[PDB]
Amino acid sequence: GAPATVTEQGEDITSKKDRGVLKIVKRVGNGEETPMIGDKVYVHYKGKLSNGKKFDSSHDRNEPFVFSLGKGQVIKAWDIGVATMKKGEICHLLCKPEYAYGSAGSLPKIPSNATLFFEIELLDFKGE
Ligand SMILES: [Cl-]
Ligand code: NA
Ligand code: NA
Repeated sequence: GAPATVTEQGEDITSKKDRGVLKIVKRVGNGEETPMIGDKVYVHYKGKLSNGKKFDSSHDRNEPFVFSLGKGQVIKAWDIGVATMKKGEICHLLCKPEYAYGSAGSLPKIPSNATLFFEIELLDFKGE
């Protein structure tokens, strides 16, 4: 399925080249501009654990998730991954725990040492 495909066929987007964040572009977005550090970014996403369980979805909340890019307001894999995206792009990310919640995990649903799968759509970005 999609998690296996990004694991086996994804591109390493880390600056360290350590395979910690792998990406596949599913829908090409608009133009050639990616967001700027500090921009307000608006995303829709779904996340799954490696046991197949959905652990989060913005779609189910009927509102996007909004954060400031490159500020550590989200897991490292998201700061790195969203920075690569164009407006309107949909991607898949496969995130090793060093770029996610590490040994701590995140209650209630994310265990220790968890590799995470996300589908992410970059809806918009704006400088403030
Ligand atoms: Cl799938
Ligand atoms: Na596929
Ligand atoms: Na891109």
